[PDB]
Amino acid sequence: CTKIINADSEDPKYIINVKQFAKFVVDLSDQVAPTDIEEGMRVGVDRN
Amino acid sequence: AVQKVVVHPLVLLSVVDHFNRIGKVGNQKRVVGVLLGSWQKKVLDVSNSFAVPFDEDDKDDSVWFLDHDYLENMYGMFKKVNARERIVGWYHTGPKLHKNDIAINELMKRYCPNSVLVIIDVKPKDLGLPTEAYISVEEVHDDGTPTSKTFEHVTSEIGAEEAEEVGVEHLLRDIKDTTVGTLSQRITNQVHGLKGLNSKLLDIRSYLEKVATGKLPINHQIIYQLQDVFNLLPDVSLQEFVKAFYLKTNDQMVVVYLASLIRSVVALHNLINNKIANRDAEKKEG
Amino acid sequence: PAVDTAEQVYISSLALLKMLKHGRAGVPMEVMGLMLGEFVDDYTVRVIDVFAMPQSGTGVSVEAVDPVFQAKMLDMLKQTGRPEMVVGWYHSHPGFGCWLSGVDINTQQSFEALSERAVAVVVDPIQSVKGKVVIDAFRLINANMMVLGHEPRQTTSNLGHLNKPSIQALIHGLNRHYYSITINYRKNELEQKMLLNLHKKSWMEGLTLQDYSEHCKHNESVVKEMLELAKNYNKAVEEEDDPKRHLEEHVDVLMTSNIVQCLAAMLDTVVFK
Amino acid sequence: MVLESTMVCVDNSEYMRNGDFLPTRLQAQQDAVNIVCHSKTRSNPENNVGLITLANDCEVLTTLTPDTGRILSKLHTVQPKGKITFCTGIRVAHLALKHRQGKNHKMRIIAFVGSPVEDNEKDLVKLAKRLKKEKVNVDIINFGEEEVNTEKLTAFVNTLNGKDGTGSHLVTVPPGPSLADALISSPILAG
Amino acid sequence: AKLVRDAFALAKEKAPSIIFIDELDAIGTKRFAGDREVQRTMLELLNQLDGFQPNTQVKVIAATNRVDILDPALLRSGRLDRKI
Amino acid sequence: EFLHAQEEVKRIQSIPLVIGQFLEAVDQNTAIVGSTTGSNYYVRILSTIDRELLKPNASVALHKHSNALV
Amino acid sequence: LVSNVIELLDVKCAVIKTSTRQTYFLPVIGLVDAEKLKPGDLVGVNKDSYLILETLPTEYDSRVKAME
Amino acid sequence: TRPANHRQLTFEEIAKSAKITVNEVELLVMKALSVGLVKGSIDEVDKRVHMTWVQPRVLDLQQIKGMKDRLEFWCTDVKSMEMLVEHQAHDILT
Amino acid sequence: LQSVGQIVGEVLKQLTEEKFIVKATNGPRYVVGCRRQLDKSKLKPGTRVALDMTTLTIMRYLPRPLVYNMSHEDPGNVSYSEIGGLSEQIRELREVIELPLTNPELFQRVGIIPPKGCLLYGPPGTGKTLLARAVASQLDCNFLKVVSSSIVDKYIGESARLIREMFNYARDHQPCIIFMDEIDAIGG
Ligand SMILES: Nc1ncnc2c1ncn2[C@@H]1O[C@H](COP(=O)(O)OP(=O)(O)O)[C@@H](O)[C@H]1O
Ligand SMILES: [Zn+2]
Repeated sequence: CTKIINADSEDPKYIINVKQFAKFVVDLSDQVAPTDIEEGMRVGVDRN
Repeated sequence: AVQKVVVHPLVLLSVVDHFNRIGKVGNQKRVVGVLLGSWQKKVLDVSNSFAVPFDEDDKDDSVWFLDHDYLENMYGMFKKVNARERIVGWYHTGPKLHKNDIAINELMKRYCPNSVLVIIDVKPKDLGLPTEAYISVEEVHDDGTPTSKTFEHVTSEIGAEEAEEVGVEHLLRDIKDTTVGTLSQRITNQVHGLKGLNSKLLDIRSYLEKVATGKLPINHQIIYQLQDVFNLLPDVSLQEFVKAFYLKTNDQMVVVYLASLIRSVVALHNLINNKIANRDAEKKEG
Repeated sequence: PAVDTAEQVYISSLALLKMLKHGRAGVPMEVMGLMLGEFVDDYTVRVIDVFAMPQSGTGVSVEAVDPVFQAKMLDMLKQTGRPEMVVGWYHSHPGFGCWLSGVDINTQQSFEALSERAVAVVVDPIQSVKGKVVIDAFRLINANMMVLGHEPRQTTSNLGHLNKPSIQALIHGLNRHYYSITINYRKNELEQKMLLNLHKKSWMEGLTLQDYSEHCKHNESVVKEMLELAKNYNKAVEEEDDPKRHLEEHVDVLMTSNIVQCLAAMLDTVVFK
Repeated sequence: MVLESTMVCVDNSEYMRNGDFLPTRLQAQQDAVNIVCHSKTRSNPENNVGLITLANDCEVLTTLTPDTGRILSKLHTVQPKGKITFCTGIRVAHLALKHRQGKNHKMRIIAFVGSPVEDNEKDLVKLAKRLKKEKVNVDIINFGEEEVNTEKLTAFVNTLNGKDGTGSHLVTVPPGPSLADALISSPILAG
Repeated sequence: AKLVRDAFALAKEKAPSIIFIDELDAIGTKRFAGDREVQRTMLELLNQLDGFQPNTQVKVIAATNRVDILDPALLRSGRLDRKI
Repeated sequence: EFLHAQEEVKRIQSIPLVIGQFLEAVDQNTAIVGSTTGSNYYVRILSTIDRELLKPNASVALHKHSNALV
Repeated sequence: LVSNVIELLDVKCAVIKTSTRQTYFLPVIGLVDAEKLKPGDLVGVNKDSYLILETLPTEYDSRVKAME
Repeated sequence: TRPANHRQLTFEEIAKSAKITVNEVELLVMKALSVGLVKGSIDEVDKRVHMTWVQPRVLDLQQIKGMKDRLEFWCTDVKSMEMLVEHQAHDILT
Repeated sequence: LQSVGQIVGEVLKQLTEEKFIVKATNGPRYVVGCRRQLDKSKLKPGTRVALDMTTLTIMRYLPRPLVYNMSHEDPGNVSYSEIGGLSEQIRELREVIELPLTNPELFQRVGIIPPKGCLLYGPPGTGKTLLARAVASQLDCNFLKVVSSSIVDKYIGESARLIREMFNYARDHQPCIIFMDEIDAIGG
């Protein structure tokens, strides 16, 4: 997760860097909590 | 003014379906719909169309109803689906325009100032060009004549988009002629051209008969453009033209003769080879 | 009972043209739309008409089946005089091949919920190259029947002539979840002729004459090629104990061109005087 | 509570350009359509109303829509520079009414006659006979300068429904300062 | 090059920023296919030096043990010029 | 039908096409071509192209979908 | 899909360099304002249509952030 | 009034009709061509002015009747040749 | 929203009146065709165009770091007044250079190729480039001082590509007025 956009702390958005594929602005799935996903750590993203 | 109106196959298929849908139960004259498309420098490209519920009365030739809100929200839906399509005219299946059509064309002009109405004769299938594009014009008629609405004609043609092109070609797949032409189809094209010229001359002669007999008023203008047709005749049998024509006919005939000789020699060689082969087989059998 | 392999979908010419046009327009993004018509009987699915729906960010999925647009368009088309019922849905798979993905599977069961015999139609627009329309129709088979020693669909006749399906469907599990429905385009005679009106040459084209200054150059060129071909043919025939085919093709071209030009010239000379 | 479709016919001829009623007949007729459509729609919210103009044309600016707002919208900027053609106005009103979306709503026509009607007696009586044969109720109300209690109009409403019918009224308005209170006492409450 | 641009942008965001580029011999090597990418990085750095001009608060200090390896284009005039 | 088949054959080598490098001929109507995409493909060859123009280095144009040399 | 606008040309149109190292052209710039845009901007565009969906604030790499 | 086949005009007829000298017909037809009502050409050794037309005029009932008779002749010729072509080319037609 | 982006490509070669070879900026090269209402004259080898992403047809053309990122070294607004104590030198520069700029036709009048090599040899840091910028601003001519990259010729790393860059980058694209870096390197 390259950066936390944090538009309004309700739809925060998350800039992630997929190694060499690309970089994207995604949101977490409902399974995980926003406080559990800090900026800079590595996370698993769905392929779709 | 508009130079051209190129009509896609989708709109003509849609108007065919609309007329079949309405006339299957509601035996009625022209059915009215709206034609959408994209503009250009000056040439319109009609791409999609829809049907608007319309009613008419043969009495007073003005008791009609084409819905306003229906047109508006069909366009809303179509623009939501595809915003590139703009209202550019309307269509009716009637072979002839009615006295009523002026009001519908003004109503369409309220939605598009350069609105062009396309007559699509779904019922008849004939020589060609089933679409006739007409534009309302308003002028003092220059040469001092009483003014009226009038529908100036604009030329039309049938073009196709690549997806529509593959769709229609696969849709036929049983009567599509070879694009290479070959002699039979070129000769049929020539016969079709002769038939079309005869039909056009017959229509023009009928119009001239109507004008001369008084059943139609003398236009006094455009009629002399038909006179310009009459002047444009090449006047064959001129000596220079005859000599040039014979020269080029012989120039083509020598090539035809050379090709025929080539073919005859090839056929003779093939026959010699076949005779040699069958004799070889006969003698090798023993 | 179980459906039959003889079941087929009748797509009107207008419906097919609309679906292909929408698929090309929405490329590269995937589009979708309802398929108005009537089932009529058990063995037929008449797709009279199809209308496109606004594209949503979720792609081809159930949340992109907005009921306001569908209901308004349905009732209002029926107001115009088109009272058909939804028989399925078409959607676009550009460069993917005609097959159903998992999301398509969810959409197809959602469609089967209200209409048991709904059909999912897949069109590949970019793959629909000139002279080849890649279109397929599917309907889901639930695991319950096929697992329980039951054939997904009975072949009561020989209409299973549908050739070996594209292997792309096999990799994407064609027969595992969605049996394909054989296709049969329905074309009327009016629409056939008025689609023929597209490429039909005008009457002025038959009587027109090719540029004489161009015809002479074409004759010169082809005759010189025929000269080289005659040299090759002489060498080949002498050294015997593909000049022939090339020579025959050149002769066909020359003869048809010159004969057509000459006949057009004569017709023009007689007609216009 | 009765299901019905109201097909109002307003006027924007040049004869509405004299201050016989109120500031001018335009606002008088606008408020008249306002109150009549209000009565019809609060009487039954499942109904629907539309408007046809009559000045030299017959436009369907608002079709048969339950939302009165569109009718109020197109009632504005009417630009009274036309001429009344009553012969085709009622014909187009019925031809739009036959486009009814609901098949249980009842017929009801209101037309705003503010100008004298130039129609043949035989034409209007055959129009009324056709309305009888098609079961359409029409209420005609007269404003402004007009031959008071028109014989043609009274015969038209008499043969609109004869032999103990519902009684489609031919309402006239008192010249001068007068609202549609008389037009709502008798006609609006009972048709 | 993206790293150089982002570092310079971060220096811009803070008003009193000091950039310190250590071991300039790595990316300041004279040009002569990783040479292409190294050239892209060095030219991005050069463009960043050519960017600010109104005596902005962003100032840069470069340290190196070798000057012969260093690209003479880095010195120039509008770039690192104080050869201390 | 033969004229139609020839028309389809011509339609095969239609715009768009992908440039590749003709790596090596394998046999009649079969070869290996290195496409500009960055991968090498074992593809077929149309009979229309003369077999003498396929130099082991000359560039060729292949069908976009099937990558076949056209 | 984040991208850098290489330049904006008139004919209101923009050239986009996606993070997939692919350069596309855009006759229309999308749902943001052309005036509030300049070369080098970071914008999140659609993954399929490659149309600029949103403008993005300047972003610093993790190494750049740790550089401070 | 020319019969549309012998469109060439001699000098003497122009001189006797417009009652002008034979040295002025040349300049007169030059002026008419320059204005934009004639698109012919001028000869001098034979002094026959070649004639082509791009400037039409108003018609009349008798003129319309005659010219529609000419058009009927034209269409009859077209129909006759079309019939001959289809009859001779029946087998090749397909 | 209904609009869809188009790939940016470079036209390598013109095949026919309707066939072009276009290579994507970071992709393979395709044989494509023009859309329709485009000037094929504008489509020359070296122009930036916008291919449609599905049919690959050239929808439109586009105007066109790099090594030239150190090539330019434009003169600036240095004028005669800034340079002091080079009156004879300034007159020499005028007498040498202004004729090829102002009056190239006099050389044809006498019939001789213009003089190319003019050596303003002298200590560095004394205003050589200042004199050149001063005369350039006097004629407002773009002084493209050579910064090696995109103009290196003698540099033995590459033989003919460097020649191509030397020629094409200057003179052809940028009108005239050149210089050279490493002022004493190749002279010796
Ligand atoms: N005549 C002059 N007037 C003013 N400043 C000068 C003059 N000559 C030299 N300078 C100064 O000295 C420097 C000259 O450098 P220059 O001779 O251009 O070096 P090089 O020719 O090696 O590039 C400039 O920075 C300039 O400010
Ligand atoms: Zn799908």
